[PDB]
Amino acid sequence: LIANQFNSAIGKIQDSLSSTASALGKLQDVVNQNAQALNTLVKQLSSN
Amino acid sequence: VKNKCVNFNFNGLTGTGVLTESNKKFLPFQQFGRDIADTTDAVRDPQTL
Ligand SMILES: *[C@@H]1O[C@H](CO)[C@@H](O)[C@H](O)[C@H]1NC(C)=O
Repeated sequence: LIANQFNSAIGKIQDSLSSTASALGKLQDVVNQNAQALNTLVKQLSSN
Repeated sequence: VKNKCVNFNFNGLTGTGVLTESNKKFLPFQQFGRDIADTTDAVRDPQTL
């Protein structure tokens, strides 16, 4: 019973991670933040 | 000269870099191209279109 429950729960975790993109947000935003910062720096080259 | 970076000056706009062929369809009165950093990305030769 424990083995079957563990295997089914691992399958459910696989389904959730393959179907929910926002479950990675807490990482992606970080990159975005950095990118955003970089973009701002680039934009500061347009100021007079 | 192509395939080598040289100090270019097109219509007063000066700089240094390689002048390579482009496939970007520039509309009739396109003269200069600007990137996100406001730097020159493409230029149109005043002699050859
Ligand atoms: C200037 O050069 C372009 C191409 O190099 C040519 O088509 C044009 O006839 C030239 N103009 C004169 C006045 O020679």
